[PDB]
Amino acid sequence: GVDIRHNKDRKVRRKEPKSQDIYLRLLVKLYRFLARRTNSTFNQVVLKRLFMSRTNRPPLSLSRMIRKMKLPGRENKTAVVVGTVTDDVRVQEVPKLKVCALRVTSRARSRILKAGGKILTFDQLALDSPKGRGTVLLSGPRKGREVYRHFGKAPGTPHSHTKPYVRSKGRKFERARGRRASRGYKN
Amino acid sequence: APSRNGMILKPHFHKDWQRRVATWFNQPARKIRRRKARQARARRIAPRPAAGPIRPIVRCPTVRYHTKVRAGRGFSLEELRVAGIHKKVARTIGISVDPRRRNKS
Amino acid sequence: TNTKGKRRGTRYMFSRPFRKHGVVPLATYMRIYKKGDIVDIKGMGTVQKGMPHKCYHGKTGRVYNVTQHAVGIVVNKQVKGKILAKRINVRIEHIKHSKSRDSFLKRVKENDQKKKEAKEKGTWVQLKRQPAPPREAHFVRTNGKEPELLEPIPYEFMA
Amino acid sequence: PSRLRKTRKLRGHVSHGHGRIGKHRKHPGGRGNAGGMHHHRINFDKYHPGYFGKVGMRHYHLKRNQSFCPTVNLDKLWTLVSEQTRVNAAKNKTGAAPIIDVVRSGYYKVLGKGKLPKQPVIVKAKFFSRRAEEKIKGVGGACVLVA
RNA sequence: ACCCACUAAUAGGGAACGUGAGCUGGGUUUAGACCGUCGUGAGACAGGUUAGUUUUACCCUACUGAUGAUGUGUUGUUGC
RNA sequence: CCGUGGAGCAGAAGGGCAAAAGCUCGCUUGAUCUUGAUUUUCAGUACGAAUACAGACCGUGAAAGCGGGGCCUCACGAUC
RNA sequence: AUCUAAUUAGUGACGCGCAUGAAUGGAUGAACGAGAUUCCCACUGUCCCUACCUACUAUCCAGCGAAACCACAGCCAAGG
RNA sequence: CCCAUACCCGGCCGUCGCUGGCAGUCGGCAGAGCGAGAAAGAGAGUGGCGCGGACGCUACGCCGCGACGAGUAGGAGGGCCGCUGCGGUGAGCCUUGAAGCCUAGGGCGCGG
RNA sequence: AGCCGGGCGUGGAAUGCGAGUGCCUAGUGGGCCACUUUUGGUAAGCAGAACUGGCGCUGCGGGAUGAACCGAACGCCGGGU
RNA sequence: UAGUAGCUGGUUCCCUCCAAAGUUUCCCUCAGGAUAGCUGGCGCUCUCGCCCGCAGUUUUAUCCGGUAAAGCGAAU
RNA sequence: CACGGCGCGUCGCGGCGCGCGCGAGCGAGCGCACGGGGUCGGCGGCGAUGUCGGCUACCCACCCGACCCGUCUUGAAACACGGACCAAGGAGUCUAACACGUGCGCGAGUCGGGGGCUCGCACGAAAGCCGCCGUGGCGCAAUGAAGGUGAAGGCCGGCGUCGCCGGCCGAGGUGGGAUCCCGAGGCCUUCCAGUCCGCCGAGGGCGCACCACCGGCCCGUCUCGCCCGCCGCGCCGG
Ligand SMILES: [Mg+2]
Ligand SMILES: [Mg+2]
Ligand SMILES: [Mg+2]
Ligand SMILES: [Mg+2]
Ligand SMILES: [Mg+2]
Ligand SMILES: [Mg+2]
Ligand SMILES: [Mg+2]
Ligand SMILES: [Mg+2]
Ligand SMILES: [Mg+2]
Ligand SMILES: [Mg+2]
Ligand SMILES: [Mg+2]
Ligand SMILES: [Mg+2]
Ligand SMILES: [Mg+2]
Ligand SMILES: [Mg+2]
Ligand SMILES: [Mg+2]
Ligand SMILES: [Mg+2]
Ligand SMILES: [Mg+2]
Ligand SMILES: [Mg+2]
Ligand SMILES: [Mg+2]
Ligand SMILES: [Mg+2]
Ligand SMILES: [Mg+2]
Ligand SMILES: [Mg+2]
Ligand SMILES: [Mg+2]
Ligand SMILES: [Mg+2]
Ligand SMILES: [Mg+2]
Ligand SMILES: [Mg+2]
Ligand SMILES: [Mg+2]
Ligand SMILES: [Mg+2]
Ligand SMILES: [Mg+2]
Ligand SMILES: [Mg+2]
Ligand SMILES: [Mg+2]
Ligand SMILES: [Mg+2]
Ligand SMILES: [Mg+2]
Ligand SMILES: [Mg+2]
Ligand SMILES: [Mg+2]
Ligand SMILES: [Mg+2]
Ligand SMILES: [Mg+2]
Ligand SMILES: [Mg+2]
Ligand SMILES: [Mg+2]
Ligand SMILES: [Mg+2]
Ligand SMILES: [Mg+2]
Repeated sequence: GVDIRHNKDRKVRRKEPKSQDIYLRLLVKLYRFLARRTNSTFNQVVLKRLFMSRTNRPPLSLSRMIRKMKLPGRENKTAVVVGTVTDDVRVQEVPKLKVCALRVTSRARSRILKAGGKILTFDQLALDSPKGRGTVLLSGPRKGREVYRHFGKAPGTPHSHTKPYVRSKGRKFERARGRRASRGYKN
Repeated sequence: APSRNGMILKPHFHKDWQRRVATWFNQPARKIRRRKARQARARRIAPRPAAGPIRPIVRCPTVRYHTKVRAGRGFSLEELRVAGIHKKVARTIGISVDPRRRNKS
Repeated sequence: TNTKGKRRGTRYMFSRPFRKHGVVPLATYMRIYKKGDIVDIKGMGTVQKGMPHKCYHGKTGRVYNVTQHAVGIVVNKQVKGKILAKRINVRIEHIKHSKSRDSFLKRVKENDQKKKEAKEKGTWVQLKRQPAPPREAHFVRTNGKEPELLEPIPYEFMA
Repeated sequence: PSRLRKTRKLRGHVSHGHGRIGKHRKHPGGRGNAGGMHHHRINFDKYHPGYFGKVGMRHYHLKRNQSFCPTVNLDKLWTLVSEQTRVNAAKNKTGAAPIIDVVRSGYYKVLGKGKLPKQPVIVKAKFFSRRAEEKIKGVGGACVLVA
């Protein structure tokens, strides 16, 4: 008999991608080897992010990437994102960038290639920089999904700006009792 | 009974909906039959246009669509008269004609 | 069941001490509370304006807002299985500076001073408060008088 | 598929994952949205405030087509025309400005949100906003109304 | 409970307030009725009154009796 | 003359109160308009009640100030 | 009061009637009643207190043959 | 002195943790290491005969160390557990005997 | 009071231990018992509370027997105590 | 019309891991629900191989109280 | 006595401590074992129609243990209920909606589901194609009951006690932040000069996502106050 608790004995993190495609699994093999036979933690972070799910790999926009690479000090370094690089149409001037991503939108790829940059895939990234020196690791906005507007402190409760679940927006849908001081109460 | 959190729903299945159900298992057969009838009529009218009579230019009657142009029901009598076409001969020579439409412009 | 009145069961908690009724001494009114002082709550029944609820009596909080006559303070309250840091407004009579913080402040000043000193001397000095160590060996000198016997006394009834 | 569902793993457990004390009865709380104000009041108030009551005016024969008015923003404003148009206007020296008609592309009102690149534009629309107007004027350009 | 008589004495109790596939069914306690009190009424009354189907054992055990079994080689007589 | 409250403060009780919160006069209507925050039951939701503010119009006083109902703890009510 | 040795029964009176009473009928009453009660004569196995006899069964045999019921089953005392 | 499923030592199963190790099978074109108390190069350079060497690695694999293992209601995972039919595949099986059924026979798996 | 800039590491009690955070969510909403405290009751294997631990959900050694007591909580085995 | 049932009865293979509640508030609510609480699953953000935090524990300081006890030569 | 060379020995207190050179930090073999988990390079018998082995499984005996399951229940072996036995059948399914988590394609877009074109037709009622068939849905803008309105700005020259035109720069700030950049110093062997390449690393940078906080902008509403525009100078508009 030992006075211990087994509730949190097992950790929940992912050991391998839930996906079944073969290209991602080959990438996982390569980066598993790199992470376990290299002291650099960039490989560990990249492999962990390869394991993650789709909603945990949000797309990164061209405007975000250029904005985060225009910061001082990080010139002529390769921007690495484990998600999808999507094009942003509300930006005219695009510089030359050295991008690496699993997949890139067709229009975004056309824009970068026209601007003069080059697109890399995580394989060739391994060949170029195994330990990943000169890399700027970016990611898309994880809280960008609209489901996060429904989360948190419940609506109809003071100081809670949480979106309710309504089938249609209008004046006849959840506007009368809990939303007005004129009818009952106002939270 | 409501669960923790979710949407209030109003499913309209409080009638005997299972007696009036329209399955679409005859959709491909319907498409085949419509096609066959279409080609049969096209063969029946030998040199005539398969689509039918020509139709006129009309503007959609709404703020939402008044920028678009449709195909109308038929040419009106003012247009036929000013084009020199008899209202009775237009139909037999292939012009769709209706007398309801006016011409404000 | 019980009653949910705001002052239920406070006949001794909000009462005044023996032979201490009457005019509130003015020193309580003439103290300065700034933003961030650690302060004690003790409801005084002499004044009824801005009296804290009975569940904060004897609790210590942190001042976060200062106002003409009252002070807003953040204090922790244990509600079932969770603790809420909630902010309440108390008039200045029912409040009192906590002396638990000034001791630590004085200790900070003093050990900072003794750290600044002896820095040039290079000697070692202890700052952490070690717990009471076990007593060290020593000698107990008898002065020629032998210790006297102690014996239990016989039982004999009093009442 | 029925292969992967919880029922297959539940065979042999008398109870079927619904408890022994409180069984799986027919409708313990009432059907549908019953008791919204009586015994589901806490849930309704906590998760759907404003459900009960009336507010606003009644409009009987509503026609969405009258109020149809799609909007566009200035950051998207240059995407209505081809890129070659914009670059030609950019390297043009005569000062001529391209004409962008949002009604042709299916927008009625122009709202001014994004930053506008510094080149003259002739924006013709049906409705404008004050900030969009001032953005166009500041960048240099013209605002034209159409019906 | 009370009384009459005898007696030696007419002590007190338990056993699912022993005992209804043992009896009886007078009483409680269905449905029919009557009276008194209560209720506007249908009706109510630890109020009174009258009439109101009491099913089954061949099973197991228990018990009462009746064959028999058990070892002494087989049987029989007399016996403890 | 003595008188620490042994009286009174609308009401139950408890707390509180002496150049006052009691008694008597003077003048008044902060029991007025308005947005937020907080406490009490609490799910930390409403109602009710209450607490500090802030913005105007005022009352009172020589003034500092005090006052947006009753010295505090109770006297009250969603949708349509 | 009578009836008996003995009477919570019956009858006849008494009436302060918990709560009798006049076509929600009061009182009486010949004849009648598979109506409800008490007493007396006669008669008797109802009983003291049981016994014997007859017929059909039950019993055994030839033939023919179900059903109720059945967790497993079936010797007791005490304990829990 | 006696003994519990408790405690100590040992074996075995499984779970969890180390988000541990292994692509270095680098071979006459080679040189067999990265267990060793001390953050980091068996560093590269310039001047004063016999032809030879086990296993491995379904990487969704293999291997090494520790700790742990009760369970109703309930939740989750893995089943090379099972039943019926469909698309593929086994140059599959079968009148020299399929399905089904019976068995004091030989076995496998903790179990289905 | 808020802002900037600058200097100070002996990380200022003991002991132990990775921590924080977000969704979705079943069952439950009849309880009972014991030391101590305690209300009603003559009292009860009665009725009602507070704290902790148990039983329920739990087998094992002991109390002959036993939901709760004493010891001790459990993968399949050998040895020892 | 397979009418409704907050009420009985039943609810079909194996192993592995985790593991409860009969309590709060509201309800013509009291054999039932909703809501907190207790559970599981899925993760994610970092961490060590100088330092961060946390604790059903103690220590050093500092406040809070009106029970056990005691008192009536002190108030009631 | 886990003492053992020679020196230059101050590297020194008076010698010991304790430094600098000595082809420059390379002596080799054998052997025994209380040494990173057992071996014997030790043996003996009995084997053809009566004997050898067969955990389990067939029957039987013995010792210990052992109450009949399912169910409701605080509590079941219960003097609680269902159950004589056997075979077959037998109960969380399908549609719609919603939410969330996961896998795939495309991505500010996305989706032909309806229709049409494909010599209709074993499969094929499938599959392919439409792109001037994206009507349309969802998303890209919110807010207000409605009329309606509808999402940054920061610096210099031109009249700080600037009216007001240009030159610009551009979508905030603080704290914490995985990673990356730099890098004082530091990683060896005859010495010595002197490199290359790679690893280490004080401190210092740029700081993803995300959290907290402070600002800013859009719509409704309230308070205060001034200014500006004209096709119609007004109960106008900003
Ligand atoms: Mg264990
Ligand atoms: Mg868990
Ligand atoms: Mg539920
Ligand atoms: Mg279960
Ligand atoms: Mg239920
Ligand atoms: Mg249901
Ligand atoms: Mg009997
Ligand atoms: Mg009778
Ligand atoms: Mg009767
Ligand atoms: Mg017989
Ligand atoms: Mg006065
Ligand atoms: Mg004011
Ligand atoms: Mg007054
Ligand atoms: Mg008689
Ligand atoms: Mg009489
Ligand atoms: Mg009468
Ligand atoms: Mg009369
Ligand atoms: Mg009468
Ligand atoms: Mg016979
Ligand atoms: Mg062990
Ligand atoms: Mg287990
Ligand atoms: Mg058999
Ligand atoms: Mg229940
Ligand atoms: Mg009790
Ligand atoms: Mg437990
Ligand atoms: Mg136990
Ligand atoms: Mg005993
Ligand atoms: Mg043992
Ligand atoms: Mg049914
Ligand atoms: Mg019920
Ligand atoms: Mg029940
Ligand atoms: Mg008390
Ligand atoms: Mg006492
Ligand atoms: Mg035995
Ligand atoms: Mg039952
Ligand atoms: Mg239970
Ligand atoms: Mg019974
Ligand atoms: Mg029952
Ligand atoms: Mg039965
Ligand atoms: Mg079957
Ligand atoms: Mg849900």
